[PDB]
Amino acid sequence: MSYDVVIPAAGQGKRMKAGRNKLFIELKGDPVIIHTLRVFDSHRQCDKIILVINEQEREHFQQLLSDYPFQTSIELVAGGDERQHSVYKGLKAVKQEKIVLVHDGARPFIKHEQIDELIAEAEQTGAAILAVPVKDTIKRVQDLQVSETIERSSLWAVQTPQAFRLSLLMKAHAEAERKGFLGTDDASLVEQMEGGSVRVVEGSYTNIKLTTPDDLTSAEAIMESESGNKHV
Amino acid sequence: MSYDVVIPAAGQGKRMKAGRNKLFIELKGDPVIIHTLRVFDSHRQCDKIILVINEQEREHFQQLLSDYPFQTSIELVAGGDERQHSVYKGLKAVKQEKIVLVHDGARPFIKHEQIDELIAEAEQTGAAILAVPVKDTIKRVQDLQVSETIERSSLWAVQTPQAFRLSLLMKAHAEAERKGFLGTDDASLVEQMEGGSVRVVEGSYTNIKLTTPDDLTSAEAIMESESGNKHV
Repeated sequence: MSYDVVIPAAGQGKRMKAGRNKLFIELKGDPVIIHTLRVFDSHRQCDKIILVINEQEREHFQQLLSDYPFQTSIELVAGGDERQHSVYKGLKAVKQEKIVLVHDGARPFIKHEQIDELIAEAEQTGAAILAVPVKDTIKRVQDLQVSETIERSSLWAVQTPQAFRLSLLMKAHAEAERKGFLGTDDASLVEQMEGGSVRVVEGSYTNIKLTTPDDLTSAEAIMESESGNKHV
Repeated sequence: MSYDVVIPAAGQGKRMKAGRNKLFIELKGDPVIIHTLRVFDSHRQCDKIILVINEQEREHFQQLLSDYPFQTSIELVAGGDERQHSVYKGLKAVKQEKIVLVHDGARPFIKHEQIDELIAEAEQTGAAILAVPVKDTIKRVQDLQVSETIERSSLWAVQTPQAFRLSLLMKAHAEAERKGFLGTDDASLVEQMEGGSVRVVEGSYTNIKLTTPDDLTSAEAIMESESGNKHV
């Protein structure tokens, strides 16, 4: 069906002084967050965007959003420094049982076709995530000494959005909060529940999270190239 | 101090028809492999480059190497299709006990400083690899269903070069081959030996492996940017 999207500003790279959020860095003249918002704004099935921010940057986000036209409702919600608490505070803003997406503010390259595929999986089974196969060797390391190599065959690097039935994800967040469980992503909270199962939709290697100057460099090139002929 | 480097052509992108190897793709006008070779050619401590190729591409690599002048000995060794066995064939070409590096031909962005740190660690303790911390959530997946989230805190994504005392790496490759053990990197073969141990040198996120057209897009941007200013 249609969905609400919760976009945390938290957990999107290192914490910057108020007003110098990494989400405000311009990419081809527009802040990273504007790029990301546009994807959901232009998507027919997105009913509402819930942008969860630090209260000390409310004036900045308000000003920024007043400078661009949107055709989708955007709610600014004050959240914590922790991505997980912020996401849960956003979820609490969702007004009815529906499919909800949680999407990193610093992932502007998500495509509508991946969003539709996700939503279809989540309707069906309750929880779906975008991910890509791991290509590098992964090791666990303690004080720069290798402990083990993680068997690679079935490893996937997880992205966002992540799509869920609202009630299922609210429950996951409630239980994790009660237990003091911190997960790195939303799916991990659902995986900790008794019933919990999470489906995977394969995404694109260009759905990068922008947290460093080097990521911005790659981002500029992805945008420049998206215009054109695509090599396979 | 001084070293030989073994560069497998194998495992550096999907199989292409003879003569159309992914290593031959021009990046800013020069094949990817030429960029990689230049790093070692220009590094004072590199004694020899052992380039392990498919025999069906001998003529192309010969022609490539006639077209570019180098100030470092380069030996073409016919290897197999598998990276691990190819690397072992190259190691068998190293003439005496010394530090040896094994480096992906599709990783052109390695810097001399990082090579120097690797060598120093390998001289010290036997085995060292370049790696960077994992930033994404990593999950194991079966039939597109999540099985588990891999605990993230100590996970590193491994790159090359990987540096070793020759004797140690040869023993590791011999032991692995003797029992049919297949590892995804060289370090994994040392880790599989009784009492084998591997140290990590933290690298750079720009040391990407170029296997797809999207990778080439990123590579162009890294090259364009590395003449310039850089944010921390």
